[PDB]
Amino acid sequence: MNIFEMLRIDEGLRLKIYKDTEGYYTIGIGHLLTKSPSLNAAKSELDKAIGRNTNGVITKDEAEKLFNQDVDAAVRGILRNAKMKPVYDSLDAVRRAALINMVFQMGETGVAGFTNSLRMLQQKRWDEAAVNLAKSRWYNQTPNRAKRVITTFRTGTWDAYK
Ligand SMILES: [Cl-]
Ligand SMILES: [Cl-]
Repeated sequence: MNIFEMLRIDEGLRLKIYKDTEGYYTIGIGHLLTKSPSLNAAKSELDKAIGRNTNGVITKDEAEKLFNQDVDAAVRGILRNAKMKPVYDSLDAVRRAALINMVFQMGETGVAGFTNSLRMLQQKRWDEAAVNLAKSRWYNQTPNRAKRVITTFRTGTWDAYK
């Protein structure tokens, strides 16, 4: 297991535009196109992301290509974030992937406000962090996925995904 398989499991793969759990237009492996309620807007952002007139449908290769860029982007966002980098650098490899998953889902922003959980993680106080992470909108809206990520931080293993 790795970050890619892990996220492909959390996000799924869809080749036509769809709405995510928050009602936003998305495509591929969790690639958010826009927060706008406009489908046209969405179709426009997609064609710009892909570089062709897609008509709201992409191929598998294209989806995987967006996915790689998004993963790369998430990592780099972490490395550039002063609040997050030190946490990330402090973690083992399995736990790093859990932090990337959260950023990929919620953005640097979103995560960068789990201040308290982040300190706990940096301290390697796993059970405590796991409890603090659950006190969130994130957990309450997507509990199953949140639990998988939270178990990963708690244990440092991939058991939740096997
Ligand atoms: Cl893009
Ligand atoms: Cl979920």
